[PDB]
Amino acid sequence: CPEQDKYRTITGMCNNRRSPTLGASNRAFVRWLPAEYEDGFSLPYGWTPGVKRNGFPVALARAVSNEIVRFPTDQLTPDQERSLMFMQWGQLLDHDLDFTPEP
Amino acid sequence: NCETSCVQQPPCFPLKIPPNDPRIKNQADCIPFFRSCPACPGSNITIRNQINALTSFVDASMVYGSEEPLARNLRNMSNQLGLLAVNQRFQDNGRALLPFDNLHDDPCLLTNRSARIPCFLAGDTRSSEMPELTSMHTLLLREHNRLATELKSLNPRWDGERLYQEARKIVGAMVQIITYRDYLPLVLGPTAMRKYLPTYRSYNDSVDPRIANVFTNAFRYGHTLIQPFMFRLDNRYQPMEPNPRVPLSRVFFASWRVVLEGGIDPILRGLMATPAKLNRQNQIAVDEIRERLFEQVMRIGLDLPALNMQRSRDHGLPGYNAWRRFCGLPQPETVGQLGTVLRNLKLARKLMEQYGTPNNIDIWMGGVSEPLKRKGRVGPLLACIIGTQFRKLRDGDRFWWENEGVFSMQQRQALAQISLPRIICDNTGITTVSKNNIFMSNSYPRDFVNCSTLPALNLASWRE
Ligand code: HEM
Ligand SMILES: Nc1cc(OCc2cc(-c3cccc(F)c3)ccc2Cl)c2[nH]nnc2n1
Ligand SMILES: *[C@@H]1O[C@H](CO)[C@@H](O)[C@H](O)[C@H]1NC(C)=O
Ligand SMILES: [Ca+2]
Ligand SMILES: [Cl-]
Ligand SMILES: [Cl-]
Repeated sequence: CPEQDKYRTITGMCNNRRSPTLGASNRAFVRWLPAEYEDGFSLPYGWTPGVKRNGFPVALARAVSNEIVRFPTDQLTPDQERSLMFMQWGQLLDHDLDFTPEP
Repeated sequence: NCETSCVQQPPCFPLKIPPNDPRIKNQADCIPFFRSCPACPGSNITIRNQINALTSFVDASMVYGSEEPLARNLRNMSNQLGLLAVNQRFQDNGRALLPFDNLHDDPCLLTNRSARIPCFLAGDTRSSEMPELTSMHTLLLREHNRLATELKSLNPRWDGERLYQEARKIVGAMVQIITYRDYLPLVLGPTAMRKYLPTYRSYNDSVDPRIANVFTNAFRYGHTLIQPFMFRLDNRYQPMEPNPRVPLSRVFFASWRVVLEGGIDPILRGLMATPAKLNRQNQIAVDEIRERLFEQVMRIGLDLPALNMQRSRDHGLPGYNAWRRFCGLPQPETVGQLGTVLRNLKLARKLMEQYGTPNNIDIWMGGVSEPLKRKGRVGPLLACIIGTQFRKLRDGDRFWWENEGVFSMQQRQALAQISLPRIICDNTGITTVSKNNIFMSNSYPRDFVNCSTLPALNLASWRE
């Protein structure tokens, strides 16, 4: 970790001198709340049939989508005060911040 | 075998099909899902956590890369000009295109078999996901090269590394400025902006700059802004025939559309002069993403909002109320109470039917359901999660553009003059762009001006 530097590292290493990996790539996300798993440490809710979450059956993400997300395309309300660029910068921005790898 | 199997065995966590589904009529089928890579594989000690493969900082890592080898490969090393490598097979009206990548299972080639146009290579692996995104990536690639060229004429004795670095440093600050000055206030609204993003003072070394696991899900509020088409506009901001309104399920990974259908200009014009979709409680997200996501490159079209909710479960994220409690917001327990929080009983009833309790509402679903804040595009919960995250990225960044020593007082005053409409002027054939704010401006010609009226970034303060 160099005492003098003019630029950012590519990995984000050394931005924080006291904790050099903070904000660096290929590191575990920070948690603002402890994780909630079926087994408490790894299995997601909905994994085991009949295993309820906080007193209730776990709804299928597809059912929630179908019942609450779904709307007929032709009724779309355009935003009078935002451009599509507002959506696009948000996605571009997201791509500077996080990427969750998969096997 | 997640892409093809329906058996729930690690690392697969497939989304099961409910009865009377509007599209998938076979209940033995499913929506493919790979569990995110665990930070500590095989552990019987730690609580499963996920990895961020990128730099949490707003440092244009989607342009430069978050890994050293990728970052080398993105650079033009044939000379000391400090440029980013560009496509050697194609150009957009004499202007540069992103280099092509060498994917084993390239999804872009599947979008148009005859065209044979592969995926682009950028700082982030998702560059070719939608041509509007490829356009933004291609724009910043040109912006870097434009800056490196200007700096070489200014400081001829500067080497490739110095040119590369100095231009990267400007591009990063430009991304920071656009985000914090123009983008974020319109996401949060005035009050959440004052609450979560008070005036910058200085770098704080005790501020954790990491991305919270919740943010990866909460920032997907943007899915509610997605339009079902890709809009392209000609020189005179008029529909570009043929195909001025191409469906979203025919543009995913369609890199050929950039290369073979007019380049970035019609796409950028479309982005500027078309409204975004508005999030409404009865109009959450479009079917081009809910039914046909990646339709042409896969065995089955995915459901993006369902993936969002399955992902939050894979990530072990607490439900709606625990996030409300974390943010210091009331936690409704009944249908009536939830109806009050959402200012919508109809939605509360639908949510209660699915979850049984507001405690079980998946973060994305709860978050996007909340009524929007005055002059913002998120509710109080997402305003808190989002605002909290962006303050940490600003106050916890040692290379934050305003931080004493990062730039000179003069350089800071020169950068204060940048705008996304100007970046478009400098790197495209577009001569008429959005009035500031670009994120609000969406009507041609009402909100549009000539490029001549926009002053350029003055690099005078960079002379040595
Ligand atoms: C132009 C349209 C957009 C997409 C198409 C798109 C697609 C996805 C997909 C497939 C994922 C992964 C889903 C999963 O959990 O398996 C995804 C994740 C994320 N998005 Fe999406 N997105 C599009 C557009 C946006 C916009 C406009 C966003 C924000 C304003 C936005 C954000 C995100 C984020 C944060 C994620 C998770 C990123 C991560 O891997 O860490 N998306 N989106
Ligand atoms: N975590 C993620 C993952 C994403 O996309 C993954 C992807 C898919 C395929 C892919 C290939 C073949 C078929 C297919 F259906 C998908 C190839 C490369 C990439 Cl990068 C995202 N898109 N936008 N945000 C994203 N966040
Ligand atoms: C490197 O730069 C030179 C000069 O601009 C250019 O001719 C060449 O094509 C560039 N190479 C790449 C891969 O961009
Ligand atoms: Ca970054
Ligand atoms: Cl978290
Ligand atoms: Cl190439």
